Formats: sequence, C-alpha cells, structure tokens
Amino acid sequence: RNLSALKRHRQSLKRRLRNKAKKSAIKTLSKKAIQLAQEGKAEEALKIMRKAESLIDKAAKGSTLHKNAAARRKSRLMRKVRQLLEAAGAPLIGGGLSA
Amino acid sequence: PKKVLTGVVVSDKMQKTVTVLVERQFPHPLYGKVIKRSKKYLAHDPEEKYKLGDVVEIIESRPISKRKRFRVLRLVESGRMDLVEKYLIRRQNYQSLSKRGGKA
Amino acid sequence: MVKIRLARFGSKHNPHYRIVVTDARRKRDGKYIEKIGYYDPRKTTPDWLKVDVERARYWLSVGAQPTDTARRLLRQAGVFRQE
Amino acid sequence: GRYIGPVCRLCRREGVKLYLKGERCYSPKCAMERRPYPPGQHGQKRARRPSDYAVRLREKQKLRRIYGISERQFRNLFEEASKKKGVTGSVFLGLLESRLDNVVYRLGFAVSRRQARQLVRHGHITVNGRRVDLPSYRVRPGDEIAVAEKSRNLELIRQNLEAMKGRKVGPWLSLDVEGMKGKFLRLPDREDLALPVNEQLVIEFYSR
RNA sequence: UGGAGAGUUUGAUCCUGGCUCAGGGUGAACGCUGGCGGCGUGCCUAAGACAUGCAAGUCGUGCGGGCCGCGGGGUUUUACUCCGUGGUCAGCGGCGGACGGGUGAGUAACGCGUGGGUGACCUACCCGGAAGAGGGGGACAACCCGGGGAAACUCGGGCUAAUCCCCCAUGUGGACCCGCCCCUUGGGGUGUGUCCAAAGGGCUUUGCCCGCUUCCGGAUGGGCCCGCGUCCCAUCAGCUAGUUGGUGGGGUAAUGGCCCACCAAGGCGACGACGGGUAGCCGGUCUGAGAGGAUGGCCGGCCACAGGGGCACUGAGACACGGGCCCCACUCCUACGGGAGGCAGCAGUUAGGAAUCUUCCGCAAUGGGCGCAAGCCUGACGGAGCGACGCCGCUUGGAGGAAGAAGCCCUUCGGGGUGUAAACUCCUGAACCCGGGACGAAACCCCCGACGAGGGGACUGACGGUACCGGGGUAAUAGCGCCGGCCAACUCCGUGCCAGCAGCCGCGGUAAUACGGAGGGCGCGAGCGUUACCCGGAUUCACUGGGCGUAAAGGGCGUGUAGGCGGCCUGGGGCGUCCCAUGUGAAAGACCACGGCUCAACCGUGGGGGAGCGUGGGAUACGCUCAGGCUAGACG
RNA sequence: UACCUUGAGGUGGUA
RNA sequence: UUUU
Ligand SMILES: [Mg+2]
Ligand SMILES: [Mg+2]
Ligand SMILES: [Mg+2]
Ligand SMILES: [Mg+2]
Ligand SMILES: [Mg+2]
Ligand SMILES: [Mg+2]
Ligand SMILES: [Mg+2]
Ligand SMILES: [Mg+2]
Ligand SMILES: [Mg+2]
Ligand SMILES: [Mg+2]
Ligand SMILES: [Mg+2]
Ligand SMILES: [Mg+2]
Ligand SMILES: [Mg+2]
Ligand SMILES: [Mg+2]
Ligand SMILES: [Mg+2]
Ligand SMILES: [Mg+2]
Ligand SMILES: [Mg+2]
Ligand SMILES: [Mg+2]
Ligand SMILES: [Mg+2]
Ligand SMILES: [Mg+2]
Ligand SMILES: [Mg+2]
Ligand SMILES: [Mg+2]
Ligand SMILES: [Mg+2]
Ligand SMILES: [Mg+2]
Ligand SMILES: [Mg+2]
Ligand SMILES: [Mg+2]
Ligand SMILES: [Mg+2]
Ligand SMILES: [Mg+2]
Ligand SMILES: [Mg+2]
Ligand SMILES: [Mg+2]
Ligand SMILES: [Mg+2]
Ligand SMILES: [Mg+2]
Ligand SMILES: [Mg+2]
Ligand SMILES: [Mg+2]
Ligand SMILES: [Mg+2]
Ligand SMILES: [Mg+2]
Ligand SMILES: [Mg+2]
Ligand SMILES: [Mg+2]
Ligand SMILES: [Mg+2]
Ligand SMILES: [Mg+2]
Ligand SMILES: [Mg+2]
Ligand SMILES: [Mg+2]
Ligand SMILES: [Mg+2]
Ligand SMILES: [Mg+2]
Ligand SMILES: [Mg+2]
Ligand SMILES: [Mg+2]
Ligand SMILES: [Mg+2]
Ligand SMILES: [Mg+2]
Ligand SMILES: [Mg+2]
Ligand SMILES: [Mg+2]
Ligand SMILES: [Mg+2]
Ligand SMILES: [Mg+2]
Ligand SMILES: [Mg+2]
Ligand SMILES: [Mg+2]
Ligand SMILES: [Mg+2]
Ligand SMILES: [Mg+2]
Ligand SMILES: [Mg+2]
Ligand SMILES: [Mg+2]
Ligand SMILES: [Mg+2]
Ligand SMILES: [Mg+2]
Ligand SMILES: [Mg+2]
Ligand SMILES: [Mg+2]
Ligand SMILES: [Mg+2]
Ligand SMILES: [Mg+2]
Ligand SMILES: [Mg+2]
Ligand SMILES: [Mg+2]
Ligand SMILES: [Mg+2]
Ligand SMILES: [Mg+2]
Ligand SMILES: [Mg+2]
Ligand SMILES: [Mg+2]
Ligand SMILES: [Mg+2]
Ligand SMILES: [Mg+2]
Ligand SMILES: [Mg+2]
Ligand SMILES: [Mg+2]
Ligand SMILES: [Mg+2]
Ligand SMILES: [Mg+2]
Ligand SMILES: [Mg+2]
Ligand SMILES: [Mg+2]
Ligand SMILES: [Zn+2]
Repeated sequence: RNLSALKRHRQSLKRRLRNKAKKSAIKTLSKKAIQLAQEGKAEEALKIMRKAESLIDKAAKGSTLHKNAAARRKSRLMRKVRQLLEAAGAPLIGGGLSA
Repeated sequence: PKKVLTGVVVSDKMQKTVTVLVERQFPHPLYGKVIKRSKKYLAHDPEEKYKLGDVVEIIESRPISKRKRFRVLRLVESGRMDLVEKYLIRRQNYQSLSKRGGKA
Repeated sequence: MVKIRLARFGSKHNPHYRIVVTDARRKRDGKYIEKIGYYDPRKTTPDWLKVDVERARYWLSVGAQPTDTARRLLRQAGVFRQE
Repeated sequence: GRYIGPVCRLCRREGVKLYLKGERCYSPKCAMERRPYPPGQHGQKRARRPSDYAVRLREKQKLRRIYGISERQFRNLFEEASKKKGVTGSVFLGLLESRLDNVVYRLGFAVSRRQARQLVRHGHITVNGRRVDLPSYRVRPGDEIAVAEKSRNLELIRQNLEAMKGRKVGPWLSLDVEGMKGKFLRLPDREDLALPVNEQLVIEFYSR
C-alpha cells in the first residue's frame, strides 16, 4: 500500500481551500458593487468595482481563475455597473470605467 | 468553406427562426437511378426577414442554439408555395396512415 | 513537446529504426508526425543511415528535441556541422 | 521429408521413365524397361478410360514427381509462376529448373536429383563462393554453382565430374569440369527443356 | 491478365427448383500421429471472483528539520555552544502521476469515417522575438508538547524555511468598459479611465549555467460545430416539455435548452420519427472474374470503460485504472463503535468452457518521467519459456543392387503382387562432441576547442557462450485420410436389412470394389483427418445478373394521394452529368522492383495506382430548372 | 430361439 | 402383405 501521492491529495486540499477563499471575495465584492450601482451610489459603487477588478486579475495571476475567465468577470461587472448607473449615476471616481 | 445550401422556407411559426426544406439529388450507390432526398434546416432569421415560400440560401454558422446552426445568407426568389404545398400535403398525407389511413 | 527519435520497425533480432518527428507522448511505434530518415544499427547494407538534413533542420528550428541517439545519428549525417 | 521409398514404382504408375536414379535408369533395368505396367496387384489388367480429372492429376504428378518437390512447395512455385508476368506454364518450368538441387543435377555434379539434393544439404556445394545447403535455393542468372574445395577430393565427386568430361550440357548452362564449377547462364527457355510433361494440363489441374 | 463445374425428382425426356460436393480462409478446437529451427501467434466463454510479488516516480543545484556517526572551534576545565562533514527517514516545495499498459462492457451516436468550419476556443514542457525581476510582510508541515481510537487514523497547543502565500512598486506589455477607424459574427488598430507581473538557486564567482515574470508568435496536442456515409424488425407509426424557438442571465477556454427565469407554441416523422434487437468504428482482413458478400483477432488511428451508480476537487490538461467523496453489492479486519479493498497492468490462481502459456531474464537497445549531471524509476519495451496454433525452411539418407529372398496377398496352380523394396557393398553424414565466438553500442559523460561546430577519450550488453565459423563424427522419427458414383485408388475373407456405413445419391435381407479385416492402391507428409464458422460454386435476392398463362409468383375491380416516369422547336441558367488543375486520401497492409538474414517465411528501401470529398476554371449533348413556341399525346 | 414359406421379411402354421 |  502507501503510495506517496496522497501528498498530491493533501496539497489539492490546501489549494482547494485557497481558491475557494479567493473566489468568494470576488463574488462578494462584485455583488456589492452591482448593488451600490443599482442604487445610484456612483462614487463608491465604482470604488468597489475597482477592488473586484483587482481581485479578479489577481486571482488570474496563479491558477485560481486564470484565463479569459478573469476577463469575463471583469467584463460582465463593468457591463452591469455602467449600465445600472443609468439611473442618473454619472461616473465620479471613474475608478475603472473609461467614459 | 462554411457550407452553403438552398431551400424553401416551409415554416414561419418561430421567433427569429425559419425551417428551410433543402432538397438534394444523387445517384443510388447500387441502383444508379438518380434519387432525390431532402432535409429541413432551422436557420436563423434575426430580423424575421424571410417568409413562407422564399427560396433562400443557408450558410453554415456558429451555433445559435440547439437544433439551429445556419443563418439565412440571402433571398434567391420570393413567393412560391407550389413547393410549400408539396411539403404541406406530404405531411397531411401522414394524416392517418396509422391505425386508420391518411387522406387522398 | 515534439521530438526527433527512433521508431522500431525491423523484426525480432532484425531491428530497423526510423528517425522520426513525433509528439513525445505517443507510442514509440505509433502515429508519427513525419519520417525524416532511417537507420540500421547492424549496417547490414552500405546504406544503413539516411537523414534529410533539410527537414531535420526544419524541425530542430521549431522545438523538436532529439533523443541522444537520434541527436548522434543526426550529427553523423551532417545535421549540425557548420564549418 | 521428400518421399523416400520405392521410386522406380512412380516411374511405373506414371507409365514413363522418370530419372530418379541417374545410372541404372539407363541400364536394362529401370523396370520401365521391361515391366511397364503400374505397381500393385492390378497393374496388368486392362485400364479403364481415365477421367479428364485423372489425366491432369497424373500429369501434375509426373512433372512434380520429377523434381522430387513436395506438393506444398510445388504448389507455391506454381502460384508464384501464375502471379508473375509471362506465360505461366513456361515460367513455372523455369522456376523449377532454378532450384539449386536441380542445377547441381543439370551440371552433373550429381547423378540424380535426390543425390544432388543430399550434396547440397551436406554442404558440398557452393554458390558464388559461400556454400549453400538449401535444395530449394533459387539460382539467379550469372551465379557460379560449384563444389567446395574441401569436397573436390571425394570419390563420388570424382567419378561424377569425371564422367562429365567430354559430355555436353544444357545451353542455358556452362561447365568447367576441371574447375568443378559451372554457371547458370539463362532461365531455360521452354524449348530448351524436353520434359515428358504437357504443362498446359498442369495449369488446368490447378484451375479446377 | 480475368469467370470450369458435378451428384440427386423420371421407365425415359426437357424445364423449373431445393439439397449436396469439389476451392479458399480461421486467434480454433477434437482424434490418431509427432524430429529440428526461424518468424509470428495464443481466454473467442464469466466486463466473473481474485492469494502473492512487481507494474510511477524523481529532484539536496527550491527549503527547514529528526535520528545515528565522525572532525574542528569559543575555556584553565565544566556546563553550554559554533562550524564542517557521512549515513538515514520522511516533511514542505516542484515536475511527472491525464503518457505509457489493459479491456470492449456500454454506444446505432457527430461514436466512427470522409471533407470542411472555429470572427466561438484552450494547449504544461520545446523553439523564436520583446521586456523585466526594486521593497516589504505572512503562514503551515517537519520538529516539540498534550489528548482521543482496538484499528485506520485523529483533535488541540507552540516553533520554523523556501522557487510556499500575500501587500506595495516598476507597465515592455496585456486584460476590461466607453468612443472612433479598418475589418466583418467575438478579427485588427487606436484614445482616455481602471486593473495585472516575478524566485530564486549553482558555480570552472563581476560572469556563465539552471530557473522566475509579462507579452507576441511558432510547433505539437486538443475542445466545440457542420455536409455526407454507417446493421436487423413496420407483427414498433405516430413521438416530444427543456420539448422547438425567443429575450435576459448563469456556466466554460469556447458556441449551444448545456442550465435557469421569463415569453412564444413550437420541433420530429413513411426520404421511416418513436420503440425493440444486435453491435465499439476504421486503416484493413477473408472470399470473389468483378460487382459484391463476410469480418474488424494481431498491428496502427479514433472512441468508451476501470466492481455497479452518481460527484466534484487539484491541475495546462482528469471528472482522473494503480487520486478523493457518497450510495450499492461482495471480501477482509473488528474491543461491534468503526475501519480496509477493487489485476479490463505483467505473471499467476480459481470458476466457466471444446479451448488459450511463464508467479521467467534484462534495462544492454529503442522509448518515456524526473534530474545541470552522475543517475534513479520504467512487467512500456528488448529477449527467453511453454503450445505443430499458423507460415516458411530442413531431416528420417544418396548410388549400386535378382527376370527377382523370405513372409504376407492373389491364383485359370503355369504364375501374378508387395519389389530395387529389403538383405548386402560403397559414399555422404542430421544428431552429438572439441575449439573459437558476434553484430545489435555509441552516445550521455570527460578532455581540447567558446559547455557551439569539429576532434579526442572512457563506460556499457538480458538475449549468450546463443547465432555464425573451423575440426571431429553416427544410416539416424512416419504417420493420417481415403479407394460405389461425384472423386485419384480393387481384390480375397468375414458378416447376412445383422453388425454397421453414410457429405449428397445410397450400401447391408449368403458372390457386398459401399459393413469389419487383410493384401494391394490413390492422396498428402510432421502431419493428416474431424467438427464449427465465413466467402465461393449460387444469375439460388439476379446492380453487374432472375423472374410471375400451366413450375413459386398479377393485387377481385375501380377511383385516386404521395411518389416514379415525360411529346416537338428555341433561348437563359449550369443543379445532375462530363473535363482540366489543385488540395486531401497517415503508417502498416496489398501490388512492382531492388536489397538484408546461406533460402524462404520475416524484414528493409524505393516506385506506382487509387474511389470519395474540398477548391478554382471550363463544356452544354442528355437529365433538371426558368422563359417562349408548337400540335402528332391528352382533353373538349 | 428352430423348421414350414419367402429372395429376405411381416403375419400365420407346426414345439 | 414390408422391402428389391
Ligand atoms: Mg513528490
Ligand atoms: Mg503467369
Ligand atoms: Mg415427380
Ligand atoms: Mg430413378
Ligand atoms: Mg411419365
Ligand atoms: Mg440442380
Ligand atoms: Mg517462438
Ligand atoms: Mg510469446
Ligand atoms: Mg475477453
Ligand atoms: Mg477470467
Ligand atoms: Mg472484474
Ligand atoms: Mg540530514
Ligand atoms: Mg527525500
Ligand atoms: Mg463494445
Ligand atoms: Mg436502438
Ligand atoms: Mg463529421
Ligand atoms: Mg474530420
Ligand atoms: Mg480544431
Ligand atoms: Mg521562450
Ligand atoms: Mg497551530
Ligand atoms: Mg502599459
Ligand atoms: Mg506602452
Ligand atoms: Mg501591482
Ligand atoms: Mg510564486
Ligand atoms: Mg495550434
Ligand atoms: Mg431505431
Ligand atoms: Mg457489446
Ligand atoms: Mg458471384
Ligand atoms: Mg488495433
Ligand atoms: Mg465507475
Ligand atoms: Mg465505484
Ligand atoms: Mg501540472
Ligand atoms: Mg481548475
Ligand atoms: Mg489516475
Ligand atoms: Mg475517479
Ligand atoms: Mg474518464
Ligand atoms: Mg489495479
Ligand atoms: Mg493478469
Ligand atoms: Mg472445466
Ligand atoms: Mg532502459
Ligand atoms: Mg533512456
Ligand atoms: Mg520498483
Ligand atoms: Mg515483450
Ligand atoms: Mg516374393
Ligand atoms: Mg514372389
Ligand atoms: Mg536405396
Ligand atoms: Mg559497434
Ligand atoms: Mg547509461
Ligand atoms: Mg563536442
Ligand atoms: Mg476413380
Ligand atoms: Mg455393397
Ligand atoms: Mg461376401
Ligand atoms: Mg466409400
Ligand atoms: Mg472395406
Ligand atoms: Mg513443413
Ligand atoms: Mg456457401
Ligand atoms: Mg451471389
Ligand atoms: Mg437459398
Ligand atoms: Mg436485375
Ligand atoms: Mg428463377
Ligand atoms: Mg396447380
Ligand atoms: Mg401457380
Ligand atoms: Mg386480374
Ligand atoms: Mg390470385
Ligand atoms: Mg401524380
Ligand atoms: Mg423531356
Ligand atoms: Mg440551354
Ligand atoms: Mg435548356
Ligand atoms: Mg454544374
Ligand atoms: Mg483526387
Ligand atoms: Mg497508405
Ligand atoms: Mg536476398
Ligand atoms: Mg513500404
Ligand atoms: Mg468545381
Ligand atoms: Mg451555355
Ligand atoms: Mg412549354
Ligand atoms: Mg434371414
Ligand atoms: Mg428393406
Ligand atoms: Zn527408374
């Protein structure tokens, strides 16, 4: 028995737990940003989009997200924010959107 | 090269989607006789531009949905239910040739 | 990683290889990408090694790492000489 | 194995002199020489009209029973002859005439074909220098069929290559008696051979 | 460069028509028999169950330790402690573990095949090009301490290194939103805004090696989509709700009812939907004159599966055979709470079966993973073993030898046969013995040269003391089937519709070339027969290539739907059709030629053909379509 | 099992 | 009567 590959498993678990955590924030902030936008709170709705952006690319740094997966997220996010701010918004900090 | 096929539109009943009956011809692999087979393609009509009886070209395309992988390239000749008819009647013949019998 | 290695084609005790380009992960005697030569280790004929420096040079120029033996054979056939 | 056994009996069944003994088959004793009826308790009774089949069967036997080849090898050769270009019947005969054991016979290094065969399997023969012990070895044109020095001093080889002095040999061949060596010049042309066999019938035995 | 038929319905004949035989093939099996070698090949049945060993690791040149040991330091000595070094065990970290190997269960399907699409995509390691690597912070194993469990194994506390994790910076560059430009599905460019990099290590130590980060591209591998093609039953005819489409969203590398919410009411079918049966597909294999039929074992490609079912995690890549979780069945351990398993990997066991091998040698060669390298790992592989299972080669002797031994057989009792066969003489000399003894292996590495080119040097074979060479040397296995016709080979005796034969026709009821035996004969020969199965003959499902008055076969008749078919003349288009060019048609196999092993089987090299399909160009007689015309069909 | 009778049988006859 |  005993085939030291259980190691690969051990590691997978640590990695799993690391990815899991990273994605979780990305979601939380994304939602959060989407929420403030759908409320007209432009200055900070962007403020947070900026963080979400960072966290996404950052996740894509290693193998948590990686790929065009990162890009989709960034896309869909800016997509929903700029659009929701179509309620008088008027991008302030433009902390991410290029108007 | 993306495949290009021609056919008659035999169904409008869908949103942004037309059923194009494409007829095909060819020699029988063993009996020679040139036989004629056919197949219906569900092509994508974004601006619901085409109608029943429209001979149209169909172009191989990126999946628009399931069962739908062609867009209408253009309109060849308009109006001509003579074809839609053949089709419609053939479908109606099936009518009851089951436990009873279709209609002639 | 594509490679230039030998492929076994002789018969029991009558080995005959084929200098060949292929994806490192394929069976040694499997689907190769291109044959770029052959080689008879027992030199049963005055023609026991042929290459094709031109093609060898193409693949080399685009990755293709050669086995030590293949590298050897390639060299012997003037693949790397520059003089 | 290759038959081994009562041979001047095959001669009798085939009703013609097959030379499977060289000498004696010339003396007043080949049996075909006085006692021409087939072997066995029935050979003298009047024969019944043979079926076309019987003819070809007997005809194929006659031809094969001459070179001492096994039905197996005989068949394979004929198949090779068929597939090859040129008039099959012809090609077939030539191919048989190309067996080393046979050449060793045509050249006289040996009395009969069987004897010839043994001289080959026993290494007394050489081809282009290297010795060859394969009775079925096919000789190409230009090859030097010979005796190996180590064998040139054998009583049998002597009597044999001696009796060959002054004796002429097949036109598709050539022999240098003193050098105990000969050459396979050309594939014998059908006309060169004078076998008591109508090969057309053989081609037919194998068509059925 | 290719095509044979025969037996059998009758008193006889012609025809129809079925049955049967001759041929070829096989992963075979069975019987009698069995000498050598080479190359192949060997669970086709229970995808049944498996004891045991081996089958995937490697890296100290990423990192910090434990244990066992030696050496040298700081003292006057001790305690304590510093450095160097050997062995060893794992750990953290990395790359590999998604390849290689196995199987054919499932699957009638974009699974496979062939040709295309991807402006809808991904690709670790490898190659090319551009640019870069400043600063700071952190944790968890190991180890230490404590607790739980029968066990597997486990909970908590503390310390700690890094090529482990994070923050700031630099922004070649790249990503995202918006605009504009060129393109045209999500392709390429540009502007503002935002966001995003890095790891160190080794030294023949100021340079070079290994490596790290971001981007563009190459190369290889791959996902997805599409046209066409792919078995049987219609005694399966109607099927469908994520079901067909739409808008928005989720999801992925990416398109998509893939998934969801909402709306629409669609989609499919006799050109055979749906259901049932069977089945991995192919290159090819066998057969055939061909068309075609049958087949898919070995080898090569693709697919699918890994005790049955479901699931996701980690990753460039898996939904992962020797990784994980859950349910099920079974086995094992059990202090009864709970645990451990998964040979369709090599070999082997057992069960099933007519039937299918060695718990072998080696890592030397080719190939693969990791390593700078030495080198380690490799049941992949290269070899040997067993089985006539197949193919090819070889032997059991060669020459002489009586008008003819004996024995046995027949007999018109003269003789005939086995038979030159034996005996016997002479010759060669398979086995066996003695000696020699291999290619497959020259790289990696080291030295010179710049770790380059180039040159020099060293190590290394399981097979194998084998092949092969030389010397010596013995006459030294033959069997099986058949002999009425088809179908090659005939007599005696025994038996008496018995015993028996038998592929079809048939043979035996006291003269049997048909039963059993014997003599003799034919056939083939380490085989020969048998059984099963595929193609053939069978133009006997007829496309090539058949038929229907009485042989089997015209529907009881009409009306008519779909469909199939369509008179004469002209013109347009050019779909069918034909032509040219070009791409594709992997390797192996097949064919031709030459070549290597003494031959051959086997193998190497080279050559040639090739349907189908894609692309471009062309022709227009016939078919088709469109347009016009006609009157001979038809109708009035 | 036997003879009759058959070419040989069945039945049938004679023990 | 069965079989020739
Ligand atoms: Mg490891
Ligand atoms: Mg010929
Ligand atoms: Mg009759
Ligand atoms: Mg009769
Ligand atoms: Mg009559
Ligand atoms: Mg007949
Ligand atoms: Mg073998
Ligand atoms: Mg084997
Ligand atoms: Mg099996
Ligand atoms: Mg089994
Ligand atoms: Mg199993
Ligand atoms: Mg240590
Ligand atoms: Mg270690
Ligand atoms: Mg299967
Ligand atoms: Mg089905
Ligand atoms: Mg396809
Ligand atoms: Mg394809
Ligand atoms: Mg692709
Ligand atoms: Mg690079
Ligand atoms: Mg802790
Ligand atoms: Mg920049
Ligand atoms: Mg710039
Ligand atoms: Mg930054
Ligand atoms: Mg890092
Ligand atoms: Mg690519
Ligand atoms: Mg079906
Ligand atoms: Mg199956
Ligand atoms: Mg035929
Ligand atoms: Mg295969
Ligand atoms: Mg499973
Ligand atoms: Mg399972
Ligand atoms: Mg990886
Ligand atoms: Mg992942
Ligand atoms: Mg796995
Ligand atoms: Mg799994
Ligand atoms: Mg899988
Ligand atoms: Mg296993
Ligand atoms: Mg096994
Ligand atoms: Mg049994
Ligand atoms: Mg190795
Ligand atoms: Mg190696
Ligand atoms: Mg091991
Ligand atoms: Mg092997
Ligand atoms: Mg006698
Ligand atoms: Mg006598
Ligand atoms: Mg003799
Ligand atoms: Mg050498
Ligand atoms: Mg080595
Ligand atoms: Mg050098
Ligand atoms: Mg006869
Ligand atoms: Mg008889
Ligand atoms: Mg008698
Ligand atoms: Mg008989
Ligand atoms: Mg008899
Ligand atoms: Mg043989
Ligand atoms: Mg047949
Ligand atoms: Mg037929
Ligand atoms: Mg039939
Ligand atoms: Mg016909
Ligand atoms: Mg007929
Ligand atoms: Mg009648
Ligand atoms: Mg009738
Ligand atoms: Mg009628
Ligand atoms: Mg009737
Ligand atoms: Mg009609
Ligand atoms: Mg017409
Ligand atoms: Mg025209
Ligand atoms: Mg026209
Ligand atoms: Mg055309
Ligand atoms: Mg072509
Ligand atoms: Mg090919
Ligand atoms: Mg040769
Ligand atoms: Mg070839
Ligand atoms: Mg064209
Ligand atoms: Mg024209
Ligand atoms: Mg008209
Ligand atoms: Mg009687
Ligand atoms: Mg009778
Ligand atoms: Zn004679």
